[PDB]
Amino acid sequence: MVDAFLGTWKLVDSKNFDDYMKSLGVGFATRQVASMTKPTTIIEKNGDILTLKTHSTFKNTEISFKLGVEFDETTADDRKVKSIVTLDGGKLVHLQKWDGQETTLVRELIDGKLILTLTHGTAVCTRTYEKEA
Ligand SMILES: CCCCCCCCCCC(=O)O
Repeated sequence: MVDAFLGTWKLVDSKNFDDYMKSLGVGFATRQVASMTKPTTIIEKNGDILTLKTHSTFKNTEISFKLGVEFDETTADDRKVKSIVTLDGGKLVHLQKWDGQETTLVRELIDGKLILTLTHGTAVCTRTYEKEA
């Protein structure tokens, strides 16, 4: 069900990421570096367990999870959140909850590109990833 998401992906477009980061309270110097960074995202499975790596010259993260099972996560901007990832309409939907706040990280495949939509508050960011061979 998740298999078309698997592989190595590189950032090739970003819209409103500064808005999203600012909404989360990320400081200006971090936003400045992140606005110029192009991460590589690696999505792998082993049975029921997905691992999602995000690599860059600035921040690195890695999470492992089972779809539909809550997990603790510490985000790239150091939020300690309760997370769940599911498939919904063919999209990989990652919901993070902390302190009564929520953010969603929604991934969908359009014409072979991975579109990541990040929503927090009113901020909506769209980042496009292309597959590496
Ligand atoms: C410290 C920089 C901001 C991190 C905000 C939360 C994670 C964003 C992930 C974006 C992406 O995977 O393209």
